Amino acid sequence: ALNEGQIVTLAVDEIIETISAITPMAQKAKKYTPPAASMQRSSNTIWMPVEQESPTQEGWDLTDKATGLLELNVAVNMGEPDNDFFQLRADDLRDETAYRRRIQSAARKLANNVELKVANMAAEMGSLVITSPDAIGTNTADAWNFVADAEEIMFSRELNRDMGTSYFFNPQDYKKAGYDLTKRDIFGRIPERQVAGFDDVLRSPKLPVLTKSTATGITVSGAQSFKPVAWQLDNDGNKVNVDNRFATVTLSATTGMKRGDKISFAGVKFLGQMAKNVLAQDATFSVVRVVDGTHVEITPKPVALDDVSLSPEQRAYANVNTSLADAMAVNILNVKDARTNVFWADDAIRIVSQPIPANHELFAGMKTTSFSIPDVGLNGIFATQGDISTLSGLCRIALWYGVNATRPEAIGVGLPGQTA
Amino acid sequence: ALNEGQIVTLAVDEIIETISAITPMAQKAKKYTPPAASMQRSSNTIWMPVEQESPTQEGWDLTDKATGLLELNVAVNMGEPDNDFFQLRADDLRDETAYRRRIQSAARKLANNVELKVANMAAEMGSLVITSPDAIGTNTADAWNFVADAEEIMFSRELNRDMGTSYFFNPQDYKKAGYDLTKRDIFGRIPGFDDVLRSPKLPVLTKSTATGITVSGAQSFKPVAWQLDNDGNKVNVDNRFATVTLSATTGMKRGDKISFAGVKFLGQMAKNVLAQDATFSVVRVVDGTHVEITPKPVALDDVSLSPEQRAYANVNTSLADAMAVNILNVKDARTNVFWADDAIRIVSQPIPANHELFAGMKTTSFSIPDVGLNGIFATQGDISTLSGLCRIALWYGVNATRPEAIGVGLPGQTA
Amino acid sequence: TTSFSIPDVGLNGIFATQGDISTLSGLCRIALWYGVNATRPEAIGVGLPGQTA
Amino acid sequence: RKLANNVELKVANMAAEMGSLVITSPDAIGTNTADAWNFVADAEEIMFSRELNRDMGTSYFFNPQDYKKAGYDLTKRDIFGRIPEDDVLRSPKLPVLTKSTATGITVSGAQSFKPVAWQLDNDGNKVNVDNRFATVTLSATTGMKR
Amino acid sequence: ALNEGQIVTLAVDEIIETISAITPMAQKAKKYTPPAASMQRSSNTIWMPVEQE
Amino acid sequence: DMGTSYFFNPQDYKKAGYDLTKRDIFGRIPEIQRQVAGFDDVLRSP
Amino acid sequence: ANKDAIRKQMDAAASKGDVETYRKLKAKLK
Amino acid sequence: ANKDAIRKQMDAAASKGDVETYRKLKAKLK
Amino acid sequence: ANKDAIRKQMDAAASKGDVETYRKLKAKLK
Repeated sequence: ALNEGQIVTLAVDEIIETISAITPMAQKAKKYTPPAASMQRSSNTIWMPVEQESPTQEGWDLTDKATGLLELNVAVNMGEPDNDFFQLRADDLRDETAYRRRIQSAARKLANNVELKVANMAAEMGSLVITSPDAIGTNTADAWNFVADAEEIMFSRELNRDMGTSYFFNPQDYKKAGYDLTKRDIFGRIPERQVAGFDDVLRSPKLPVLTKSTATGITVSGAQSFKPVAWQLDNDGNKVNVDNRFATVTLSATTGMKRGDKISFAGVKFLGQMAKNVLAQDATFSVVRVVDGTHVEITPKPVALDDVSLSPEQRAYANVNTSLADAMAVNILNVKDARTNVFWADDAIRIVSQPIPANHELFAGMKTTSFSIPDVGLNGIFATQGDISTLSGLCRIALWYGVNATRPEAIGVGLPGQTA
Repeated sequence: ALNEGQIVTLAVDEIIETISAITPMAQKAKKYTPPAASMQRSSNTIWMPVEQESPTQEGWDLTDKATGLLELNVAVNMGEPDNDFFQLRADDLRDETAYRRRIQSAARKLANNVELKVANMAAEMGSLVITSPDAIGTNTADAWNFVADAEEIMFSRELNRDMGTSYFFNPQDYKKAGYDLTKRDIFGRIPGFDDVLRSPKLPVLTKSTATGITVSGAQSFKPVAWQLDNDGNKVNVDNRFATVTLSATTGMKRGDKISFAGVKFLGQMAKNVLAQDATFSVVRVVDGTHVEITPKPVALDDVSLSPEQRAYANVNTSLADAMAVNILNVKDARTNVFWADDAIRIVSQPIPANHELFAGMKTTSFSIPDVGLNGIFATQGDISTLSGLCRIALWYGVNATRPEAIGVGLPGQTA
Repeated sequence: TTSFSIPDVGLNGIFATQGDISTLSGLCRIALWYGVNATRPEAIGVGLPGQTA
Repeated sequence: RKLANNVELKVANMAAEMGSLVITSPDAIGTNTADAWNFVADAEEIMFSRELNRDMGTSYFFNPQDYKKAGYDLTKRDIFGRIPEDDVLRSPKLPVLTKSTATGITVSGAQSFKPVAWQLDNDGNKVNVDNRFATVTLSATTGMKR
Repeated sequence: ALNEGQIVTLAVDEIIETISAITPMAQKAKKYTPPAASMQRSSNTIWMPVEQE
Repeated sequence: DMGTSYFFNPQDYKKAGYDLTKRDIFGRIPEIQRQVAGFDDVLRSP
Repeated sequence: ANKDAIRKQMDAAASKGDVETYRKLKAKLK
Repeated sequence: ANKDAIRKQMDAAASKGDVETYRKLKAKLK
Repeated sequence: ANKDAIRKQMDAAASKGDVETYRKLKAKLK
């Protein structure tokens, strides 16, 4: 009974409403819309700026304010679209309700995969790692207070000066921590400000399990020092921004190391971002990739305060008391398999999306309509085509988006049970 | 005696005329405009498509033959604009001629920067190296025909997407070759082909002291469409550049031309072995044993790579365990560059400006049509110096896409 | 499908487009149907320089 | 451009692997009368002596190396040497004919070939016989390729 | 931003002109049109006569 | 990044191998100048 | 009623295939 | 001059879908 | 005569700040 226009409108409406309602994790991420709109299938690397607040100056005459801080950009790439390709059988097109249900199932699949991507990003890119042999529980005698520890480590580092922190719990630890699901939805949101605050604790069942690192005795090789640099020359001789998030270090060996591991050099201590005061907490670094059998990359760039070569504008970007020494130990943190809990600041994860470049009505074989989800910030396409093999139509919903873990130092992952 | 509108008009006109005259090389390279139109984010790493190469695909029935395409890309970074920020005094603004002279002095510097950018890139990452022990001249016996050799190496390689190749001589070699230059313009243009012209800004490629260096191991390079970055997304791979491990990268610089022994070119389109040895240009010395050579050597006789990857082969055979590097630039010589239609691209976007939004400075946007450059012209009043600040900004990125199509002619390489 | 012909070469072909949702793009096909025959191979010559042996 | 590649590659390979008027010389192609080989002159002479050219002229195709060595100006010519508005042209798709390693090859027996107009197929109908190719029995065919 | 007719016309024109431009050998080979032109996909074995002696 | 003006005495101008064909008595061209483009001008003066 | 007229206009909009006005009328419904 | 009018005729022929007229007009333009 | 009129027109265009008309008139003048 449905005609093509009703098919398109109902499907787009269902996708938008379902994806907006399902994902809480993507809502917490700060959506970023590139100024550039591209007609190319291969998305250009978006270099979006990362802003650290300048200290306010008081007085009538500000001619001498100067102090142009270092401008650093982070790179986000958009992968191939995440799509759901399926057949629209005659049963699904019998009336409005069946079509709504099928499109809702497709949107549930896409939204679940978006949440999975965000959760994997946070777990495998989170720098602030907090561990102890205990397990999360209500009693204070022999259990965690994950919210309290995360709040304390955030306040000590002064990363979230004004805005609130988003805490995410896997269902088991969410139940253990004492949070009740009564009068609550699946994710822990209450069925119902934006300027400030809005500190929320939610339960996300998409948090992965962090496999333990089967690596012991790895020592730093050489003396590595890292300085945040805004520009570098590419092979063409032009100037390209430097992703100052990742710093590659040289180790004795990388055997038993993978993407998800966490490390914490023995002699390196964290610093308050706004005060540069040495903190008692050991500095925690998260690996992103293992380049070779000798080199490895880590999420927070260790920039030592006690660097003579460091410029004052570069010294503003400091999170380490002293650089890597000659024979420091990696001191791997995640020693036991455990489901992770992730927390991050206001702008510690960004969702980047731009409309899919496609030309409509040129090829009469398929009908493609572009839709956007403003609440989540995902741009997508909805396409249908008649297939003679199944004597029905083929439908495809493709979402194009890129998750970027900007400011990985503000993403915290807390995994309990690291007994030995 | 100049009002503001006349100031803007004369400045834009003089900039356009001066840039379009003293820039012969930037006009020969293809002009690219990206749809992105970014705003003061160093633009982006604009990923530019490259021509597709596919297998035969013969037969009436082709079920799933359209899925295996590679779709390689190359990247250009626009970077930050080239400026000329100076003061306009009452001396310059008294008369139209003086103001035009000052604006011409600024625009000439900007155009020279463009010209050196293009010339240095063409000379330092041109792959089709042609060297002869004899100097360029007209005599068939003891001299060297650079134009004929370059045209033949382009034709055999089948790298000339047919529009014609541009030949650039340094003025010395241009005079050595039998070119009239009286009926032509200053650079040799008309107001073996007719694209031969001379450019003063052609650099000199210094010697290479590397000797007796060999490949460290058996490396095979294959075209990769994309790779996972540290965020887990999919980022394209610049397939121009290949990192090859050598025994020792001593004496190697950004401009050296190398050609591994036992390795010959292939027709890019026919895939037949040529007589000429495959010449590569090193673009970076990464370590004491690693360099980056600007054409990626893809071997026809490499079973590891798929037919869709074999469609991109440009090399007779892969690098063996201990093959000889065979440095080519053995004597100092001023370079002659030549390239095909699409071998260098100047990408430019209009500079993002909010005109008349902020009162105090007058900003106007000018575009040179002959050279794919976009600019902005800004004038502000400075009470401290009782004069007027003036800024001319050119935003462009010169890209050496398809480095295999850029050639360097090195005469006199006796030993 | 559009059928064209190249008069200078003597090839006959067809140009076809269709839209595919498995690629979200329009498939395009160009065909050339021709057969090269070497009639009178005695009249075809091959020149082989530098046969030093 | 890929389709034109296929057409030209097919024509060039067929001409190289089916051409039988083979002319060879120990020297290399060039303009030096004393020590170089005049490919065009030898080709014209062998086609004229053999009388296989209907008096409309032949077509000579060089590879770019030998075209450069043969001293053709190319300035007043198209990219292929066609004199745009002796027809000697150059093509970049001319294959390299690999050497043959057969040494001790002799005819196996006395064989005589005759032009046959037709033959009977399996169904009993008459079908023409392609009178280009003749099957020769040899002592051995090791090292022999198309 | 190209309509269907424009797509077809531009594609066919480009194919014809570039193939007729970059085919030097194929233009020196004689063009033969089979006398029997029928709508069939099976490839027939065309027998062209050679000069009678 | 502009031209340089070279002035020879007539004898060293002759010895350096400079011709006066299609040039006036001083080596100039009889008719954005060449200097702006970056091309040197060689002349002779007594 | 207002709801019936809104639903009729929603059906008319969905017939033509316009999603923007469909979403706006749905928002007015809520 | 008339080149801009024959270019409009070429564009109209291309939009219609007639390759032969487009090619004839393109030959006329050159 | 004609050159003087073109010069007056391009001077007026430059005074108005219209670069495009000034460039077109400069092309016409020479």
